[PDB]
Amino acid sequence: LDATPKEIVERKALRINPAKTCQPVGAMYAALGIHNCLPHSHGSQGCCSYHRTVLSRHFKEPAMASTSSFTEGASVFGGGSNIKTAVKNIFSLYNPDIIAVHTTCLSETLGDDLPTYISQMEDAGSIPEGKLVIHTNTPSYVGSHVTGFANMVQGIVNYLSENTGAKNGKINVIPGFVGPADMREIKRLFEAMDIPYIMFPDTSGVLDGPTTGEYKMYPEGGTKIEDLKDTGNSDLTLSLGSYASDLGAKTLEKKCKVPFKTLRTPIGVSATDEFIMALSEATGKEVPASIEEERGQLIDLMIDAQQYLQGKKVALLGDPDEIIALSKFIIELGAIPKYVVTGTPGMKFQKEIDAMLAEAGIEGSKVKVEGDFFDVHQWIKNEGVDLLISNTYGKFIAREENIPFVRFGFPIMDRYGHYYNPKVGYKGAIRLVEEITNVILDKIERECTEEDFEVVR
Amino acid sequence: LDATPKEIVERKALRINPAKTCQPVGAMYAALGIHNCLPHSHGSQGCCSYHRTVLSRHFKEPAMASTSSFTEGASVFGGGSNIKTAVKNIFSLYNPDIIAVHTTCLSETLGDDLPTYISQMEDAGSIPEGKLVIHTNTPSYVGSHVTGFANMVQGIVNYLSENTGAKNGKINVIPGFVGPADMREIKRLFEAMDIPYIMFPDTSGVLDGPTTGEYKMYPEGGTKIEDLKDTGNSDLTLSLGSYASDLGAKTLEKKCKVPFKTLRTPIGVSATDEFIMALSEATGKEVPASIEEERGQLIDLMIDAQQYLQGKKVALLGDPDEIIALSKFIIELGAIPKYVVTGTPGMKFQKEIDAMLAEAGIEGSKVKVEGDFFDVHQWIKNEGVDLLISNTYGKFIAREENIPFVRFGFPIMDRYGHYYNPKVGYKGAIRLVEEITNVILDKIERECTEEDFEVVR
Amino acid sequence: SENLKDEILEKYIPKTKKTRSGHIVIKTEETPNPEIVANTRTVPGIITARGCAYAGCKGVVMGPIKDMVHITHGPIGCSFYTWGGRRFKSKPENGTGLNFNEYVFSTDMQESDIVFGGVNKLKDAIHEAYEMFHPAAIGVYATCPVGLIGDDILAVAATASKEIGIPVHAFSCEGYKGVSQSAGHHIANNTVMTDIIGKGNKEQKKYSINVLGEYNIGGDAWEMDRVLEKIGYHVNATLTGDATYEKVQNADKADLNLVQCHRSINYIAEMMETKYGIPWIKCNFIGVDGIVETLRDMAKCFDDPELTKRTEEVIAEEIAAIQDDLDYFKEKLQGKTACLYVGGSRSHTYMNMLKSFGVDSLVAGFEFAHRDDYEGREVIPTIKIDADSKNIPEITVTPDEQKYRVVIPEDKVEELKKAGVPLSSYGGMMKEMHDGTILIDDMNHHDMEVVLEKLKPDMFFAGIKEKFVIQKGGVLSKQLHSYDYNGPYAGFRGVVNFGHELVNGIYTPAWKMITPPWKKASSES
Amino acid sequence: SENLKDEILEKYIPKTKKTRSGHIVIKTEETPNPEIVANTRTVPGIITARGCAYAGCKGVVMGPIKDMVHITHGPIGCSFYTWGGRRFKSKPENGTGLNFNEYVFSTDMQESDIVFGGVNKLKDAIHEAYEMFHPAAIGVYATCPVGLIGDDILAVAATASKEIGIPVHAFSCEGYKGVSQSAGHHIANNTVMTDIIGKGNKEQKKYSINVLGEYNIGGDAWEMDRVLEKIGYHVNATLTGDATYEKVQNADKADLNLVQCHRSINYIAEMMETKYGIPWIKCNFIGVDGIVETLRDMAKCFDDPELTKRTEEVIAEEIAAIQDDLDYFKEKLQGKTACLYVGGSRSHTYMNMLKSFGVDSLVAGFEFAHRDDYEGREVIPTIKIDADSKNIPEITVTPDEQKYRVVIPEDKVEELKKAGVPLSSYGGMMKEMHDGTILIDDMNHHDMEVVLEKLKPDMFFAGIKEKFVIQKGGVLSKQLHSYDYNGPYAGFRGVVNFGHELVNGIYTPAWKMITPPWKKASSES
Ligand code: CFM
Ligand code: CFM
Ligand SMILES: [Ca+2]
Ligand SMILES: [Ca+2]
Repeated sequence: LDATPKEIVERKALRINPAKTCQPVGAMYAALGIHNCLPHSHGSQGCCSYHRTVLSRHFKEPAMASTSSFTEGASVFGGGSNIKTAVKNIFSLYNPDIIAVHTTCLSETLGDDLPTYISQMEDAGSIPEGKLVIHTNTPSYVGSHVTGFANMVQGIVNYLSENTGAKNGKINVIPGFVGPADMREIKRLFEAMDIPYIMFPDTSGVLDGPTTGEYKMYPEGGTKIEDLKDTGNSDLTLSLGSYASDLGAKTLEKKCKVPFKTLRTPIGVSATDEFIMALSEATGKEVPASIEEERGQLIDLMIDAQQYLQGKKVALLGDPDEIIALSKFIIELGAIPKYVVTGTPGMKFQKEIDAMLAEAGIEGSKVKVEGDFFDVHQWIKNEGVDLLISNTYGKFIAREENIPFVRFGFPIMDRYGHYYNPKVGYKGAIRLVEEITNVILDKIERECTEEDFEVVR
Repeated sequence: LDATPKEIVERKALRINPAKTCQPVGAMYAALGIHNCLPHSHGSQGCCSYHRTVLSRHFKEPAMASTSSFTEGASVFGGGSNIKTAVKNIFSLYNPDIIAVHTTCLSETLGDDLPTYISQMEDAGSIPEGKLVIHTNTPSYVGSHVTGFANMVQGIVNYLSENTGAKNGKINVIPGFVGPADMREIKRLFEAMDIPYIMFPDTSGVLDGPTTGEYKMYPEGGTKIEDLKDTGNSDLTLSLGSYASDLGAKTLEKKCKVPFKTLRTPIGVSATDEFIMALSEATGKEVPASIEEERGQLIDLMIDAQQYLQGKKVALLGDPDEIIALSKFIIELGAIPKYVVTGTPGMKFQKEIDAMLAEAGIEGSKVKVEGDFFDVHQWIKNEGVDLLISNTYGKFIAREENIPFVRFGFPIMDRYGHYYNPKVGYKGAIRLVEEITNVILDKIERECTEEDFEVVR
Repeated sequence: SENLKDEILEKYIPKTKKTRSGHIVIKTEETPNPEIVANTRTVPGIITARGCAYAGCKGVVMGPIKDMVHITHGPIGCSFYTWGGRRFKSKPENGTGLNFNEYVFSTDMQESDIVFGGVNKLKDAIHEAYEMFHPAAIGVYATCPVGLIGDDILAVAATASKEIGIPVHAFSCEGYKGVSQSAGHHIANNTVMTDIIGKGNKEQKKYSINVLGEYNIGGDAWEMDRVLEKIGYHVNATLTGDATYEKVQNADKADLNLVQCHRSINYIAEMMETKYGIPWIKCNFIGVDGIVETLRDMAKCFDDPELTKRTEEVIAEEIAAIQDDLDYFKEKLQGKTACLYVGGSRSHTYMNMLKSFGVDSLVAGFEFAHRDDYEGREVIPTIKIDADSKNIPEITVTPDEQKYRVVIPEDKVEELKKAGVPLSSYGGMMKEMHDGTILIDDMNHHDMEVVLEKLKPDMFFAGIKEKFVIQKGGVLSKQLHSYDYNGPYAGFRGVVNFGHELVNGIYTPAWKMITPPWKKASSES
Repeated sequence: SENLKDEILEKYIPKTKKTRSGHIVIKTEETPNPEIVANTRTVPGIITARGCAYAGCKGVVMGPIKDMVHITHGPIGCSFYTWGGRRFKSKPENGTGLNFNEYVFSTDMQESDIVFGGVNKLKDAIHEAYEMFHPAAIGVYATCPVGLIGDDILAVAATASKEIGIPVHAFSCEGYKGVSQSAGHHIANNTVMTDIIGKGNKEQKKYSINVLGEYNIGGDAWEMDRVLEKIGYHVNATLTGDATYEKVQNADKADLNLVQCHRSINYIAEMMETKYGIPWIKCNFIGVDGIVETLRDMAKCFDDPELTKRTEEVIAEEIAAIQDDLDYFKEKLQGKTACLYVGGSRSHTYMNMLKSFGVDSLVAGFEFAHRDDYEGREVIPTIKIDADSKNIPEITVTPDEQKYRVVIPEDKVEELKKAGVPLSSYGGMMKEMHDGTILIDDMNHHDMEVVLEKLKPDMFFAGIKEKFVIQKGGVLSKQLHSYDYNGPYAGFRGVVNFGHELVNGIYTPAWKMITPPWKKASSES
C-alpha cells in the first residue's frame, strides 16, 4: 500500500490524502440535529450526493437533504429561482417544520444573497402557516466540516434564539462536532448530576437508531424548534469545542445575552473532570457516588493496564477539538503523542498541543496543523511510531508499516456498531483504554514466538 | 502450538485441556456477592490460593478468602479444630459480618461434618452477636464451578431467606454465574421497568471496582444481609439460567412457598425479550421506550452487519447456561453453530441446543457435553470453523489454526476492561454483534490481496 | 397503462406534476414499448439520486487509469469524496509499474485562489506531482469555482506539458454542467478520443478485442478477461479499471470494440468505427444469457470455426460447474419481485440474471441516462433539445488515412440481419421489460415510497443514500453500484457470487424479528 | 525503637500472638542475625498466601521438564490450575523435539473414583497418553483424596511402565502434606535423583557446568546460558528449566553445580556431591553484582587462565552494554523504600538489584522458606522438625565406587577461606540485609497492611493476590514470581528489563490522579 518517497519532501501546492473535508457536510450534520429539519444544499447537486453518501457510510444510516440543483445558467442568473422552486417541492412533498440551508463553492463564488431570497419566498407566501427557513453560509474554500458545523450552530441561534424575559434554570450545551453517542452520554451525565439542559445539535435519535419497520424522513431525535428558541432564556451555555461550539456560544450571548464557558471536548481524565466541575460551579450540584465510581474505574484500568501504556509513541490525526483532548488522554495514559496532525486550520490546535508536550517534557514530537496523511506516513518511514489513532483512511499506513490501529473521528465508514460507543466521559475513556490495550496485545500475541507466548497478560 | 493429532483419538480416561474447573471457585465468587462476607475454603491450603488467583487474574482485582489450612493431622482427627481456630482468627483480625464456608475434596472425602462444628461454635459461644458462619458442601470431584455457584446460592437461601409474613412487593432475581457487569445490566433493565427487586449474589460494587486510593477488605457492593433475609417474603423469584440459578430458586420456593420462574440467561433477542416479557407478564407493567429502542438498534445492527454474519460456522466453548443462550444468538445472527462443547456435566445442554438446530435446519454439528479443548481442536483439524468463542485457552487454537476468536466466559485473563461491559441484554448483544464482526472484518482486511483492500465495508 | 402514474403524481404541485409526468412511463403491449423523458434539469427541492459533471469525468471515466496522477482543481471535498468511494480495482502492470488508486491529489483551493484564481498553485502542484511520482501523464480536472474564477486550466496544462515533458491533460467538468454525470462522460470521452487513443506504437495481435466502458468495479473485468484469455482472444484494452495510459493510447490495436456500458463510452465506440474502421458491438458480460450471447455474437463477427469450436467448449465447461448453484439460486428465489434503479446502464443488464432466478423486475429506471438507453439507439435522429445535456461541445472524427481499414465487409448486414448480431446497435431497456412494468427517470424519494407502499417488492436494487431507507422499512435494498463490497458480479463466476449474496440477504434471520412480543401481542405487559 | 513488630502483634488473639511473634524479627547490631521460626504450620483463618505440596512437586519442580506427560492423578481443579500460570518458557529440543508445555493432562477424578478408587482410570489414562503422544517418561502426581482413597499410584506406575516400555514416574504430593510448597520440593528431589538423574550415557564435556534449581521463567535460563556460553562453559543440565528428561538423566556429567534456588533443589546438590563428587557453589544471576561474583567464583573453581580471563573479558564488554541505563534507572529510583515477600529465594536475590538502583529494602519475608534460608546453611544442625508437617522421605545415598570423583582436590578448603567461594555453603538472607530491618516468615494480609500503613513503602514486591491489595491502596506492587509477564529479569540484558519496567511502574501518571478535584479542596466549596 505504497509509493510515498521515504525521503521527506515538503509540498507547497500538491495536497495528497487530506485530513479534512469541506464545510457543507458539517452543516448538514448539525442541521440533522434539529427535529423535523431537512437540510438544503444551495449549489450544484453533486455536493448533496457526496455529503449524504459519506454520512450514510459512516453511520450505516440515512442522510436526507435536498438541492437547488444548479445548472449552467445559475452562473449567469444566481440561485434565487432555484431555492424558491426547491422550497415549494419540499414543503409540498416532504414537509419539514424547518428547512436549514447552507451553500457550497458555487453560491459563495457567484455571490448568492439568500437573506433576500428567503424574505422573497416569505413575502411571496412560499413559506406556509407556521413553518420556517434558516440558513448559514458554508464556503468550501476556507475551513473544513468542523467550520460548517460551527456556522450552522450560529445560523440557528441567529434565526431562533430568544430572550423572552423569563429564565429557565437550564444550561445550554452545544456538544460540538461529536457523534450521537457522545451527545447521548453528556445528556446521561447532566441528568446524573441532576441539571436540566437544552442541547443543540442533538443527533441522538437521528443518526443511529431503530429498525422498527416504518421509515420516517424526520426521525425523532434532534432539538425541538421551541427549545432552540428557549436557549435565549438560560443561565449559561457550555461550549464543548472552541473550534466547533464557539461561534454559537458567542452569538447566543451577543444576541440573547446568555453567558458561555468554553471547555475542552470531555475525552479523558483532565478534560472530563473539568466538565463535571463546570456543572458544579454553575448549578451548585453535588457530584454523585455514581460518577465517582466511573472516574475511579477509569483510574483502576489506567493503572492496571499501565505496563502496556507507557513509552508507546502514538501517531494521531483528526479534527482539532477531539485530537487536542485525546492527545491529553494519551499523555495521561503514560504514552507519547509523537505525530499530531489536523487537516483543519487554526493556530490554537497547534499551540495547545505544544504546551502539553512542552508541559510534560515530551520531545521530538511533530505537531502539524494543516497536514495530511501523506505527511504522517513519510514521518513513520523516517521514525516508526507505536500506535495509530485515525479515521478509516489510517488503515493504509497501518498495513504497510504493521501498526496497531484505533479508528477515531469522522469518517469511519468501516466497522459496525461504533456509533453506539461514547468517547466522552469516563465510560468513553474506559472504552478507549480498552481498545488501545487490545490492538497492542493483539499484535504481540500474533508476532511472538510459539515458545515465548503467554496465557495471562 | 503443537502435538494434537489430525486423526481423532476419542479418549475415555485421559482428560487434556479441560473445559471446566472444580466446584470451589463459583462458590467463592458467589460468596463475594454477599456484602461484608469473607469466603472460606474449608480444607486444603493450596486450593484457596489457586481459586483466589483465577479471580484476581480474570478481573484484575483482589479475591479475599481464608483457609482451614489442613495438614496431615486433619486427615486423622478431622478438620473441626482447624475451622474452629479459623473462625476465631477471622473475627478478631479481619471482622466479617458473615463468613461463607464451602468445601474441597479433602474435607469432602474426609466426610467432615460442618453443621456440627458450626453448632459447636456458638453453642460454645464462639461466633459473636450479629455474626454468622453459613455453609455449602462443595465436592470438587462433582460438576464444576457453576455447580459450586449453584450450591452457594442454595446454602444462602437455607440459612437466610426467611419468611416473617411482613411481605415486600419485590421479585427476587438470581443472575446466574454471570459477571459483575452482567449483574449490573440486569439490575438496570429492572430500573428501566420500576420493578422492586432483590438480586443475590451481586458482585457489582466488588469484583469490578474503582481505585479509591484506600484499600477496603470489604468493598461496598454485594447483597446486604438484611435483604437476603427478606428474600423469603417476596412476590416471585426469577432464576436466570438452570445449572446456576434453579437450585436456590426451588429451595426458597420450598422453605417459604415463594414462586420461582426459570428463564434463560438474557443474551441476544429471545432470551432478553423473554426476560423482559417475564417481568412484564408477572408485574402487569409495560415495556419502556428505552428498551424498545435498545431493541431496535440491536435488530438494526444485526440487519446492517448481516452481509458478514450469514453462514459463518462457529466453534463454541464455555459454560452450559450461557452457551445455551449464545448458540441461539449465533443462530439468530445467521451463523451456524458447528462445534458446541461444555465441560460441565448435564443432559439439558445436550437436549436444548439439540432442538435448537433441528428447528433451524442446521446439520453437520458436533455438540458435546463434558468435552475438552483437545476435542474441538481435533475436530477443526478435519473441517475448519469461521469463529471461535471460548475463554482465554481457545487462543491457542485461534493462533495455531488462524481462526477469529472472541473471548467469552470464565476465564479471560489476557485483557483489560472486559469485566466492565455486559454480554446480557440488548446492550451486550449490540456489543457482541460488534466484536464478532470486527474480528471477521479485521481478519479479511489483514489477509486479502492489496487490490482487494477496501475502504468502505 | 396509467394508473400508478396517478398514485405517484397525485401529491405533486401541478407545475412539478407536469414536468415529472413524462419521466414515469408504464409499458403496455398496447403501447408496445413507449417514450420516456430522460436527461433534462433535476427539479429543485425534489430529493434525487443524481450527481455533477465532474462525477462522470474524474469520478467514473478518467479516475480508473492507474498510472496517471489525477488532480482535482478546486476546494477539498471534490477530491475527498472520490477517495475510494467507487471501487475500481487496479494492481500494477505486471508487478512493476505505477498504481495510484490509493491516493487523491488536489490543489485544495483557498480563498486567495478564489479571488486571485489559483493557476500557479496548479502550475506548482503539476510540477510537484511530476517530481515526486514521475507518472505516465497527469490529468487536471475542473470543479465549480475554476470556471467562474476564470482559470484556464487548459493553457496551464499546455505550458506544463512542455516544461515537464509528460502529457498533462486538462478536463473542464465543472459540476454545474449538463444535468447529471452523463454529461461528464461526454466531456471525458472527447479528450481521450482525440489526444490519447491512436497516439502510440504497440503493434497488434490476432483476435485483439477491446472491452469498452468497463471500469472493473469489484474485479469484473479480470473476470471477463479470464474467460476470453481462455478462448484465444487478445483483449488489447479494457477502457479503464486497471488500464495503463499506454494501453488506452493503443486501444486501436483491436478488431471489434465490445461496449459493455453504452451510456459512458458510445462516443468512442462511434468515433473509432469512423477513424479506424473498428466496428462496435453492444456486449453484456453480466448474467448467464447475456454472457452466452455476447460470446456467440463476437465469435460470429470473427470469422472462424476453430475459435467458434473453442467458444462452445469453454461456454459449456463454464456453465456446467456453475450449474447446481444456478439451480439452488432459483429454488430459493423464484416468485420474488425486484425493482431496480441505478444510473446509465445497470438497471438493464442485471435483468437477464434476475429472470434466471425467477425474480420479476416489476419496476426499473435510471438516474441520469438518455432516451436511447430505454427505447433504442434508433431514436437518436429523433430528439428534443432544449434540455441541458451534451450542450457540451461535440467533436468530429475523420478517417485516419493510415490506420483506417474496414475489418468486416458487407456481411456486416448479414450480421444485423441474420441471428441479430448487435453491430453498432443497442435497443434499450424498455424493450426487455415485461408488460405492466414501470420506468421512472430520475426517480426521487417520494416516488420510491409509493412504489414501495403500493407495490411491495421483495427486493429493491439502488445505491447507498437509498439503501438504508428501503432496508429500514423492512425490505431488502442490495446496491448494484458498489456491489455491497463484494465482487465479481460479472462473468460466470460473478453470477454465483450475486446469487448467494442475494439468497443470504433474503433469508437473513433478523428480518423476521423486527416487531417485539409486547407490541405485536402483550400490549399491557 | 521499632514497635512495628509490637504493632503487628498486638491485634492477635493471644494463643495466636504467641506463635506469631517468633515469625517476625528485626536484625540489629547487638543481634546481627536473630533466630526466626520458619517452616511452621499455617495458622487457620489468617490470609496466608501459601500453597500445597502438589504446587511444589507437580507445578513447580517437575512441571518444567517439557517431554514427559505430567499427569495429575486427581480432581480437575488440581490439573486446571497448573495450566500456564507458572511461566516456564520451553522450546523443542533442536526443532523436532517433543514439547507438551501448552497442555494439562489429568485422569479427572469423579465420584465413583472416590468410592471405588480411580486407580483403574490412572492405568488406562497412562496408555492413552503414551499412545497418543509417546513421551520420554510419563509422570503421575497424586492430589488430596488419592492418599485417602487407597490408589497406590506407585505400584500402577511401575507396572504400566514395564508394559509401555517408557519411565512412568509416580510422585506422592497430596497437598495435605507438608505445611507449604516446600514439601513438594523435597518429594520431587528424591525420585528424580534416585531414578532419573545418573542414568544417561553422554560423554561429559569441557567445562560442563549445570544450573540447578532454575525453571526458566520468562527466558531467565536462556539469558543465563547466553553469558555462560559466550565465556566457554558448556551448561549440561539446567535443573528443570527447559529440560529434556534426557539431560536430567545426564545431570551427573558436570564438574561444578551452580545452585540458583537454594530452597528447591538443595537436596539434589547435596546427594549429587555425595554420590559423584560434584561440588556445588551458591550462584546468583539476578543483579549485576550477583552475576559478576558468581562468574568470578566459577572461574576460581575451573582454574584455567584463558577461562579466568574470558570471564573478565565478557563481564566488562557486557556491563558497557547495559551501563547508560543502569545509571539512569538510578537517577529516578534511589531514595525509594521497598518491601519484599516472595516464595523461598527471590526476596533475597532481588535485594542486591534494588540496592544497585538506590532503592532500599526495609521489610522482607518468605512464604514457605526455612531457617537455613533466612539464617545460613550452618543452623541446619540447630533445626529440628514438625510444624504439624513432616513425614517426608529423607532419602539417603552412597558414593558410586565406580563413578564418584574428586573434581576439586582439597583445594576446595583453600577456596572456602580464599575469598570464601560459597562452595557447598549458603549464608542466607539476613546478612545481606541491613540493621533495623524486619523479616517476617509467613506473612498474613494483617501483617502486610500494618507494614504498609506504618512504613509506607514506594514499591512492595509480592505476587498476584498481594499485587492488587497493595495498588488499590495506591502504592506500586510489581510481581517477583511472574515478572509481570515480561523478562528475563535475570541476566545482563535481564537487568534492563527490570529497571525499565520498574521505573515505568513508579512514573505511571494515574498514581497521581486517584483523587477527584472535588473531594480534594473543591467539594464543600
Ligand atoms: S451510476 Fe452505470 S452509467 Fe455510469 S458510477 Fe452506474 S449504472 Fe455511474 S455502468 Fe458505470 S461503473 Fe457506475 S454504478 Fe455506465 S459508467 S456514471 Mo454508479
Ligand atoms: S513461590 Fe522461589 S522457592 Fe520455589 S513458583 Fe517463588 S521465590 Fe515458588 S525460586 Fe522458584 S520458580 Fe517460583 S517464583 Fe525456588 S522453586 S515454590 Mo513462585
Ligand atoms: Ca443502521
Ligand atoms: Ca481491576
